[PDB]
Amino acid sequence: GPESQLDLRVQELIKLICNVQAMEEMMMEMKYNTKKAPLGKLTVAQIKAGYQSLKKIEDCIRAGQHGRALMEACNEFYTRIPHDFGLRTPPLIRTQKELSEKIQLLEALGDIEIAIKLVKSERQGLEHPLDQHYRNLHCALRPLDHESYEFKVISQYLQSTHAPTHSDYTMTLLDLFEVEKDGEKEAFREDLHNRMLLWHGSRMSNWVGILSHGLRIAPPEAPITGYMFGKGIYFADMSSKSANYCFASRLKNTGLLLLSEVALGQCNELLEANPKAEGLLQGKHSTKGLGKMAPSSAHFVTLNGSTVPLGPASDTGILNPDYTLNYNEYIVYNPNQVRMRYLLKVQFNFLQ
Ligand SMILES: Cc1cnc2c(C(N)=O)cnn2c1
Repeated sequence: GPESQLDLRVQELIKLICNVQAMEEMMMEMKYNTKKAPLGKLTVAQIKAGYQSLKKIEDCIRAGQHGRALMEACNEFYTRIPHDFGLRTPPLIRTQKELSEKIQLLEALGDIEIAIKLVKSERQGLEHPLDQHYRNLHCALRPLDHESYEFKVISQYLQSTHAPTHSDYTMTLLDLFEVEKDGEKEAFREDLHNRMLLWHGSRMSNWVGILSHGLRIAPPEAPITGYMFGKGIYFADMSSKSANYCFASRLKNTGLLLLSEVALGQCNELLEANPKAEGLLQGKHSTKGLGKMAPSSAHFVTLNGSTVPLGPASDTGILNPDYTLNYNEYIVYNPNQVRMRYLLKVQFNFLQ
């Protein structure tokens, strides 16, 4: 392992997603106790044990019992997923958006198990450390030139589809990558129509697992009430909406944005959220959450056979009589409907 073989720009990206150091920092930011059970000793069974105990928590909330029923359930959860609340007594998990908070945590943790496994497999042979990680990812990362028409589309995709309601930060595209996870091309539903290039943002610790294992669905033991539109793979057409799931801070103001070709097909359109949306798909190939703002049909350029909704995100006239989501929510429930294509290294410009 002498001189690295990878592109210098790829080397920068490899070190970034493969930093076990910040992985602890973000888990500690989520209040996870790295001391009581370090990330290095994280079994998938522990996470499947965590999911089950979250389901026992939804079983309490649905039954409405807030006594010991919930107090025992939450503690049992915390024992498998050690937390750190210090002074205050640990909190009771009571809401759909508190449930989603922990399913977010268990996902990020599972994507870290994948990660540390890949960094621990580096032995010490004839390859440079960074090159060994890349090979283990079994996914290709071609860096694109800033003057590429691909780059021209992405920057105009990035900023022109930045929602006006996420004004507390501007976004700036530091580099752009061509993604091809091995086998993904070989199974993408080429048949399905409505082929679109959709956003997915995720925390920094998750990208090794995402570039290696794709974007899986939720395990069966997960609480069903936790997922907004059901156990699927969520996307958005607005760059800022997916960039919010990057969870960049004013101090760690860099992130990664996953533009992937999503085979949506015929959409089931919904206004109010509903987790049991997978049961009511009935031949439709995806669920679409209907918002007020979205890129207008008059700016839909095509890139490698996929529709890229540019232009300013005009209004859509959507309004629910009975909550109306502001922005559109796409959900595909099988990975064959998703092929990753472009990854974006994005710097966040927060405003005070
Ligand atoms: C319910 C839900 C979950 N995740 C996302 C993302 C993302 N992960 O980038 C975008 N919209 N969205 C919506």
